[PDB]
Amino acid sequence: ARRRRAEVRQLQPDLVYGDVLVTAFINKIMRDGKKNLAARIFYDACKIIQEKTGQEPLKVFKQAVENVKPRMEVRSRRVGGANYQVPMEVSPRRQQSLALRWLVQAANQRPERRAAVRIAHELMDAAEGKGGAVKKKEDVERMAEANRAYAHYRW
Amino acid sequence: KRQVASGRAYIHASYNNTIVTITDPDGNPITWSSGGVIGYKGSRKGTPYAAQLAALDAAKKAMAYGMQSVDVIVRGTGAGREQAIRALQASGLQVKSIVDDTPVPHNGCRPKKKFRKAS
Amino acid sequence: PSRKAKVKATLGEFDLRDYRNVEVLKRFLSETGKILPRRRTGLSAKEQRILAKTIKRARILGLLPFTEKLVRK
RNA sequence: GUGGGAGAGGGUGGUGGAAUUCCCGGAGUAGCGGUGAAAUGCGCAGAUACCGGGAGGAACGCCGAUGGCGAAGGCAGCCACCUGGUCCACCCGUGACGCUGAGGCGCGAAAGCGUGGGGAGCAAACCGGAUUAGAUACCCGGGUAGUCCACGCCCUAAACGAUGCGCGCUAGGUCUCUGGGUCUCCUGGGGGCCGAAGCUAACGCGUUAAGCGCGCCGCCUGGGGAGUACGGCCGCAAGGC
Ligand SMILES: [K+]
Ligand SMILES: [K+]
Ligand SMILES: [K+]
Ligand SMILES: [K+]
Ligand SMILES: [K+]
Ligand SMILES: [Mg+2]
Ligand SMILES: [Mg+2]
Ligand SMILES: [Mg+2]
Ligand SMILES: [Mg+2]
Ligand SMILES: [Mg+2]
Ligand SMILES: [Mg+2]
Ligand SMILES: [Mg+2]
Ligand SMILES: [Mg+2]
Ligand SMILES: [Mg+2]
Ligand SMILES: [Mg+2]
Ligand SMILES: [Mg+2]
Ligand SMILES: [Mg+2]
Ligand SMILES: [Mg+2]
Ligand SMILES: [Mg+2]
Ligand SMILES: [Mg+2]
Ligand SMILES: [Mg+2]
Ligand SMILES: [Mg+2]
Ligand SMILES: [Mg+2]
Ligand SMILES: [Mg+2]
Ligand SMILES: [Mg+2]
Ligand SMILES: [Mg+2]
Ligand SMILES: [Mg+2]
Ligand SMILES: [Mg+2]
Ligand SMILES: [Mg+2]
Ligand SMILES: [Mg+2]
Ligand SMILES: [Mg+2]
Ligand SMILES: [Mg+2]
Ligand SMILES: [Mg+2]
Ligand SMILES: [Mg+2]
Ligand SMILES: [Mg+2]
Ligand SMILES: [Mg+2]
Ligand SMILES: [Mg+2]
Ligand SMILES: [Mg+2]
Ligand SMILES: [Mg+2]
Ligand SMILES: [Mg+2]
Ligand SMILES: [Mg+2]
Ligand SMILES: [Mg+2]
Ligand SMILES: [Mg+2]
Ligand SMILES: [Mg+2]
Ligand SMILES: [Mg+2]
Ligand SMILES: [Mg+2]
Ligand SMILES: [Mg+2]
Ligand SMILES: [Mg+2]
Ligand SMILES: [Mg+2]
Repeated sequence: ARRRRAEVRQLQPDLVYGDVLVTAFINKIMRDGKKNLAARIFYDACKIIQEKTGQEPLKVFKQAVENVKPRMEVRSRRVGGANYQVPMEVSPRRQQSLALRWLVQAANQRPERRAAVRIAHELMDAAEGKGGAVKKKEDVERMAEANRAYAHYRW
Repeated sequence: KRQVASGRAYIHASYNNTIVTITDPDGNPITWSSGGVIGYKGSRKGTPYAAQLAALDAAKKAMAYGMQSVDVIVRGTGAGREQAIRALQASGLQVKSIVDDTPVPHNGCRPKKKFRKAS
Repeated sequence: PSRKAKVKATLGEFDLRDYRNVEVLKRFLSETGKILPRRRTGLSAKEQRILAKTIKRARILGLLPFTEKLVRK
């Protein structure tokens, strides 16, 4: 977007919990445009969150998403002819996007048989501070702040 | 082991490296640091963050001698001068004054070709 | 633009060629030992040209400094 | 002529501080330096950074400028001596004594040559490190002649305002240096900008003329060959006319 500022799309609220973050996670799970299958996967995963954890799955989901959000990342920049890894903060929308994308990607990396079990286990582990998505967050916050010397290339 | 408790701080900041020497009020040094004392080896020494690390390391080395209040002296126009200033400013050490004492000649010696088109 | 004050207007009757009067020539030096430009002194070409040599005389005599150290940077 | 003025104008001697390098000492530890990134290099024989003391050479920060001086090259710390040019006021003196100027003579940045001295920084050549397809370069670490001084040569240049010198005439406005005066301003000399008439191929010039005139000297006659060859003069040579 060069001319305008590219305003953000407003998502419809969730049909169960009434949260737009849940709908965004549904969309990140969605594949080939199958909304019903993605919602089936996510709601069965919510059914798995209970009877495994006494807490309501909405709280677990939100706390896991909060645990996956990275505070700083690192972008490449061409300076003086070379390419440097410059660390800089992250806007909240990009925090949410990276959190949900990493949740889905790390969920599909699990050895669990069907999807709902994968999403449920990944959400639980990310809520209690482990899993592949938290590993991704830690790796990003390592790369960034591992190149602190380039912080004056913030831009 | 001297227990100085008050001294001076010289900051030699250049485009290639920033180096901090903490001395006593008579000028005799106690400890020191630079970008090379920290793990940085090449051009990363002429970095404001490396200057901050060097300033904080020299300050912590001066804490062993039980020093509290300092007098900062700046020499040289280099990247990371003000960063070392702000590093020493809030580092447990009390900064009493900041003085720029960059040695400027009166057109005495001919500079290298890198610094020519002047005198 | 140096709108703070002019050294000539901030002073009265004085000799420009007196190299021994320190308490007046100190006002014409900057925070450093440097000689102030025309915008700060508010003098004319002839006045400035005389002030330069008189300040240099006072410097060689040891009354005025060649250079000082900046504070509070 | 008299009375005043401004100036890095020139020559000689002396003198001041900042900085660089080196040495001595103190303190002090593992690197400094350098680059796009590096390496050569220097560092445990103690560097870099810091403090003090000492030696030496070279150039004069701020003032400082679109400024000033000189015929040009060119001239920049300060003081003293010697000395040139120049401008203004008085209307005092001589009474055309004027202008230009082929030759001649002198001056003439830098580089270069000779003899002797000096040599801190910089730095052709050169020794290395990089970069590159190669790098006899740009970049980095060293480094000799030289840069500096005395005396004597060398005569070149984008030696440039790419505009020879002098005089008279032809709207002004503005900035500035420097005198004088009835000191809002006027008047005189110098340095800039914009512009009347006019000029110019155009750009542009325009009381600092490239305008209108006059005097005198220099020079041009398509480009390459060529500032070469021959000859002469000059030079120790390089080479110059
Ligand atoms: K080494
Ligand atoms: K000039
Ligand atoms: K010699
Ligand atoms: K010519
Ligand atoms: K006057
Ligand atoms: Mg992943
Ligand atoms: Mg460096
Ligand atoms: Mg003179
Ligand atoms: Mg020593
Ligand atoms: Mg070295
Ligand atoms: Mg060496
Ligand atoms: Mg070695
Ligand atoms: Mg040892
Ligand atoms: Mg040294
Ligand atoms: Mg010393
Ligand atoms: Mg010596
Ligand atoms: Mg200047
Ligand atoms: Mg003149
Ligand atoms: Mg010239
Ligand atoms: Mg008469
Ligand atoms: Mg008569
Ligand atoms: Mg003549
Ligand atoms: Mg002649
Ligand atoms: Mg010559
Ligand atoms: Mg010469
Ligand atoms: Mg010689
Ligand atoms: Mg010799
Ligand atoms: Mg060198
Ligand atoms: Mg070199
Ligand atoms: Mg080479
Ligand atoms: Mg190539
Ligand atoms: Mg190779
Ligand atoms: Mg020789
Ligand atoms: Mg010119
Ligand atoms: Mg000419
Ligand atoms: Mg003319
Ligand atoms: Mg005039
Ligand atoms: Mg014009
Ligand atoms: Mg016309
Ligand atoms: Mg026109
Ligand atoms: Mg004329
Ligand atoms: Mg022909
Ligand atoms: Mg020809
Ligand atoms: Mg011809
Ligand atoms: Mg020739
Ligand atoms: Mg011949
Ligand atoms: Mg001969
Ligand atoms: Mg030859
Ligand atoms: Mg020839």
